[PDB]
Amino acid sequence: MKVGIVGSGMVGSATAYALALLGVAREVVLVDLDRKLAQAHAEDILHATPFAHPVWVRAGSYGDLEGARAVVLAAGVAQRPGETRLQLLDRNAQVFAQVVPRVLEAAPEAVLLVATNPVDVMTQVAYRLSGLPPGRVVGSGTILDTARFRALLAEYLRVAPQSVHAYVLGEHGDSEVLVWSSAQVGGVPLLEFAEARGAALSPEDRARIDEGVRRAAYRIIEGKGATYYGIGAGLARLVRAILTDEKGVYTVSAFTPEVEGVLEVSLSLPRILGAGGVEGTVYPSLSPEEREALRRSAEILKEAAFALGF
Amino acid sequence: MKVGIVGSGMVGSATAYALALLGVAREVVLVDLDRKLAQAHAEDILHATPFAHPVWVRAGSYGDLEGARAVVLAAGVAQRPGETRLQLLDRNAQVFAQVVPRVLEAAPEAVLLVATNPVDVMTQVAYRLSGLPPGRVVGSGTILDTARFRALLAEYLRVAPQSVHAYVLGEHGDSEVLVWSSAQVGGVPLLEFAEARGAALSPEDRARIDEGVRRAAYRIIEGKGATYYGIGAGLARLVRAILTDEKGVYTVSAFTPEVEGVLEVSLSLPRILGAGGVEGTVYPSLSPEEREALRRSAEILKEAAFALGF
Amino acid sequence: MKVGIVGSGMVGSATAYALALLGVAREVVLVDLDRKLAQAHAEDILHATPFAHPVWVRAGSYGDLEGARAVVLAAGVAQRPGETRQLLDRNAQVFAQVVPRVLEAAPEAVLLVATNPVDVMTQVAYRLSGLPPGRVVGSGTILDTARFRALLAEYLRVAPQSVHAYVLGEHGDSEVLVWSSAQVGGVPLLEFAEARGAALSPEDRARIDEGVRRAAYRIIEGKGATYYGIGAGLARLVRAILTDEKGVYTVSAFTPEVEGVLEVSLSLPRILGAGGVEGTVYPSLSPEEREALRRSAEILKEAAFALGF
Amino acid sequence: MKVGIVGSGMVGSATAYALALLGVAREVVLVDLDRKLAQAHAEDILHATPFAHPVWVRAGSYGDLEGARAVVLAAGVAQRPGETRLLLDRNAQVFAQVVPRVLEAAPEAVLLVATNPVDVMTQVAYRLSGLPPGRVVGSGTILDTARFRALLAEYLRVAPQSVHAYVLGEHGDSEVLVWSSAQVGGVPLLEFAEARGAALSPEDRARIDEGVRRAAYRIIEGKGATYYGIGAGLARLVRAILTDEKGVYTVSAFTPEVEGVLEVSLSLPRILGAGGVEGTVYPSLSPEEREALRRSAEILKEAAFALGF
Repeated sequence: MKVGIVGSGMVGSATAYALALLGVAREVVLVDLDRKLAQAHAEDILHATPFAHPVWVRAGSYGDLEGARAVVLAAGVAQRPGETRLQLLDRNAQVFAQVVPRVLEAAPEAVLLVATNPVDVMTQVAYRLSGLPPGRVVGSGTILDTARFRALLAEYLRVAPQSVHAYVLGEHGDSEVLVWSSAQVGGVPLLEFAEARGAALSPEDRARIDEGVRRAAYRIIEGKGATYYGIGAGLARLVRAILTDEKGVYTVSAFTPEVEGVLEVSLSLPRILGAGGVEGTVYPSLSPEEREALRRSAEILKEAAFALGF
Repeated sequence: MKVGIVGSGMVGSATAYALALLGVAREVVLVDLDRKLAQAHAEDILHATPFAHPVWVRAGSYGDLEGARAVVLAAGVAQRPGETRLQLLDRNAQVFAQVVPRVLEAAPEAVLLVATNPVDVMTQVAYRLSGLPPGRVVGSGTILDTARFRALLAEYLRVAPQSVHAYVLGEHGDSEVLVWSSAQVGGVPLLEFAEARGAALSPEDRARIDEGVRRAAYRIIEGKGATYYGIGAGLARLVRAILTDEKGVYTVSAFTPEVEGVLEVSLSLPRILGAGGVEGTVYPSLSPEEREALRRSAEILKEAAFALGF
Repeated sequence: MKVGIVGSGMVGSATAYALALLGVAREVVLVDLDRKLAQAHAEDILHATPFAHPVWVRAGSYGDLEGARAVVLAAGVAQRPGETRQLLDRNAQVFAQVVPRVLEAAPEAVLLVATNPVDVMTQVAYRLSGLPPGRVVGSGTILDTARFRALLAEYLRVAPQSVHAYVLGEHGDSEVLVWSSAQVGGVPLLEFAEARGAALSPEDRARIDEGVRRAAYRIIEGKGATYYGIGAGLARLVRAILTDEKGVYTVSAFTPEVEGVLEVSLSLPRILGAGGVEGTVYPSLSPEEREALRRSAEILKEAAFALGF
Repeated sequence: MKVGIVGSGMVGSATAYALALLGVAREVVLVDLDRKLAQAHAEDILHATPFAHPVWVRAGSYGDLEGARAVVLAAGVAQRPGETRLLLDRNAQVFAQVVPRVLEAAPEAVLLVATNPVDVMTQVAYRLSGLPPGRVVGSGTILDTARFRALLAEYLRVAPQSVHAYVLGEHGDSEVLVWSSAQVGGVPLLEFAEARGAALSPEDRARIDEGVRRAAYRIIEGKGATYYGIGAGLARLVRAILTDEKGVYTVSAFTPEVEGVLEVSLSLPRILGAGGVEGTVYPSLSPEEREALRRSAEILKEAAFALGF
């Protein structure tokens, strides 16, 4: 039960903390070029373990990823003046070019878990770089978005979120697609459910659920500079799924052969997440309207990972 | 966070066990006419707590149910030589008429959790007797049956059961309705997801599974006398949701204004379960054969109750 | 993370349940000659799982014990019309069959002896297994030590997990509550009580002694046997074994010498991990608690010697 | 079951995070002047909660602290023109306004002090609260005690849970270690060591001493401050309070007499409960350890009244 995290910044350390507090893995290994930093986060998290579960948290190099069943790639970040946005992506793809092969040299049988933004394009980058089957490279995707979509719905409907079977699709960016038509609470369609519960989802208060799912990420960044604690626990959950061979269903990003006519693009979709990564993809019922939001999204993403040449 | 269980039999005391090992509630009071049987089970369970979570588990009287936010009714006088089932049934309901008003006097705010068999007719007996709102008396109903249904589907589809969104409605018994038609996994019709995996789900495969959930409770009985560990845990999980104001949907048995033309009847439907009992009930999408099977079930149950005097 | 349990009776099955609700083991195999019995309990405990943790509970043959890292021994037989100490002879008769067959399938496993009386039965299992003594372990006196600390924590207004005091010797009448080396906060027990406005009069001490000894009594009468208790503590001992805890529990195991008494299984504070008990921690007894433990060891030994062990 | 955290810094939020992942609490309220920063931490953490336990996490004014059993006092940073003084100067002018503003909303709460220099800031909190001295509680040397045990455990090959040893006094350079009253499974440490083979060398003790004292060194070197470890430590104290655990933890609290030093606050082994520390235990010592404690104590008193407390 060993997990590696390349990139010992806020996202990766939060993940390590999440893993260690949730007692999911028995060994988390932090790897960063800032071996000093890697070491501080690791030793800090380790000092937490006496007050949680016994998990051996430690910093290392690529060679100590040996045996790790899943390795979280959260190793992007850079400067932000000054330089443009497609230029930050250009230099993060450079890092994957440097980090991917090296991680595969140590943990070839591991599941790659991309967590560097833009999640989806980087996931694409990592898949083609890795030379692995498509189901082994997995991006965080819209798992935090799906949870927010459910959280807002669960608030509006006055029920538990675990009981709101709905999803966010495609991009983890301002082009995601909220699934309403096939959504479901209690065996009844979601839009239908919200009438007996005396609270019809008007196109108004249901387009604000949209720019609430789309804007959640920003209110944080604009408020404290970065986003970490949330994606960290979500990563730790995906890692738990992989480690336990649970075969849960998550809206994570992965290389997709065909989706809405767009070929060879990576985007979120309901995936069965087990010890071999995605074991199967599910294609939810999509109202003719949302299907449009999917391809439009699935085409943005694809023509993104082309400027990059991927 | 205080929990009462009336009827310290197996099912009674196993619910106390699962409650204490899962560390669900902070205080568990066991009440029985056999004062020493309650005092014995509670002493045993308490010796277990230093090897789990800390729970104050004790045996008391009705007054000690004070401030319990939930009381599980699992009486059931033991059948007598020369007494027919029919007589024992009328006799059990007279223990309920003694129990119910007495617990509700100690904990006028408690949610009633009906365990005794038959659970649908006993849930109706409690409701009539409580003078409480309809959602304040819940019976275990079909939880284990919906679990087992989801589990066999999970074993079959190679997917996490938490991901199989399928319910079992109606009587906890031979007229239970496996609803295949609206069942989803990952936002796709259960039946259609079957080809999105191992080539389909035949009406024989389908019958095999039906038998699977139906014959389930009996094999245990025809092996060790009674089932109680499975129920105990399941029971303990509803009391969690109740204690924690979870508002999550379970297939539990409660009193329903109308189902398929049959009026004022207690059977299981997917319901929102929270701090005040069921807080909503979902009427899940049904096919012709399913609607009918539900009605035959709804009427079977109505008559049972009606003959009994409720 | 596989666990065996031979004896799908009330103790063995309670153990299975406790394991499932606590999520230690990933797989729990119940083995009993009443195949339907084992089947029933397993199936029952299976249904409990979706409401706690995923652990595959099943029933099987000695064969299916392959790769178990601990096998709980809770076998035993029917009391039978008019018998007594020869129910005790008949139980050792059972271990004679159980023990080789359990090790034949899972040779690396730690044996967790549960069939009462734990001490005498832990003796016979050890002497049957031919293993190193640390690999045959009795449920022992863990429930009592737990209960000693428990009541102690009420009468002291502190946390059970902060009272370090032990019960030793037999799991029964001759058990030794160790009052001397008992400490809380590192500091000595009766000091701490006298600094908490809670000095323990001897009558207080007696009250708590009875509370530890007759706890079997009071349950047994009003319900028949005990199982819910022992089951969880057994579950916790399996936790330590699977996880290589090297934690200190007062379990029963074969001791070369105890206060001059030779080759007797009683409870001492022991270091439990993946190989069974891997160290003894022998606490400062008083002169009074020492001659006490001697008699405990003396009694257990004659007990075993009478049986042929 | 409501926790408030005044100061949405890294320690403030790491603690909120730990609370929410460990399911300690049903509601955590982050309170900070940088309302938009406290808000951003609340939302980021909220988004974590689908993947762990249902905990409500939100930022709010002091007023939103109502009915919270524990408020965590974690303000400031740790490097501005003057190091004790100032910040410790400017930080107790924050405690000057934060402490009564907090009780104006949650007057029934236990104050958990997280702000450095923790032992002094706890005294400041106590003096400012006008509460029973047991209700203001400093984080103290909980992480140092842990590190002391995790090392002895490592060496002695036993579970840390079973190394009953402590780290007293001022949390920092001069933190005396209870090397002599340390026990393991009842029996005292040095004796238990000869037993497990690993006899406990003088040079051995030295290594582990620096190991405890220089514990944060590499963390601070790598990133300037610690927060993950203490966040979890805080979360563990909050749980002890929220549950009335009455367990024993080496925490800082106003003490009337220590080693001859009048009215001062520093870490000692305490019974932490629903209403803060509800007892204190003098562990046995040594002529070396005692003098160590004493001068360490009066360092603090000649820092506290050297500031008016």
